[PDB]
Amino acid sequence: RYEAQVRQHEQEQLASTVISKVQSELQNAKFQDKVLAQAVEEVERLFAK
Amino acid sequence: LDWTKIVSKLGLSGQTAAALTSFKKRNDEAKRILFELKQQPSNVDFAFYKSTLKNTAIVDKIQSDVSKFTPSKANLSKQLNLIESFEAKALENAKETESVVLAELTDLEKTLENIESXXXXXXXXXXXXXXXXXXXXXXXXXXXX
Repeated sequence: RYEAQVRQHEQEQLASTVISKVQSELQNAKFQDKVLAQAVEEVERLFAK
Repeated sequence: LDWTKIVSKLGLSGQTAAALTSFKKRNDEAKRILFELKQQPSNVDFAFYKSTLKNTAIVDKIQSDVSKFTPSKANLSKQLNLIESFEAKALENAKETESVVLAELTDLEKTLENIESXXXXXXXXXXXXXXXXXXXXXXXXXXXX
């Protein structure tokens, strides 16, 4: 029970720090994320028509 | 295996009621303790305890010492108090009753044949057996009181 609680606390702490770093990177005006969103919408519409 | 013959195995005295009740209660509780408990040694789940322990080589050292040998609250057959008393009781209560049963059966068989047999030829002989039969009635009352 102590080994499972130590493993669950480390996984919950690592997931919270990774979620905060992903949200802080998108608010810093990421140029690669804006260009990838427009190219993904045009490739999905051509495959269904 | 006898409740029917074990409770009536004593004599007319009521002093054996305390000894018979203590032996019957200890025999019933001894069989229930062995049936309710498990008849196996120990599980010792060391497959999931060695990888989950905090300290290294902690669950592996305790599993090897518990599966070897340990001490128990047991005794030997050196203090055979009831074994020596069972052989001495047969020489004063069982062996002594054999001679009393042989004398009572021989006197009762001779008194039955003399009471039914005439009054001059086989009479004097019946009178001698009647004296022993009359004394047997007083001896039987003295053995019960």
